[PDB]
Amino acid sequence: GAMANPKTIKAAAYNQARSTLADAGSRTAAKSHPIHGKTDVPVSYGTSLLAAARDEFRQADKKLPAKDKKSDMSIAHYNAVHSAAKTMGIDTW
Repeated sequence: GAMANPKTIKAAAYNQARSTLADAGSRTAAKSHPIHGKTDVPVSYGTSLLAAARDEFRQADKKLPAKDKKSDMSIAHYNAVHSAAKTMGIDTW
């Protein structure tokens, strides 16, 4: 379903979400840290990491045209940000 986020998100999704981005680099995550020894965090927490990379990737493919990018990011970057969202179970960040 769309237009709705999960009440919470497994910590594993956070570390796994940021990890995937690490392949290309983390702008916000670089200053922030993952989640450990925690039962579970709210979607609001995961969305921060998802949106952080989403906007960041947008700058990476800034040299490329809008047609050569999905929405506002390179198809290559979109796969990274999307891969994390899948683990976080969010679709409205």
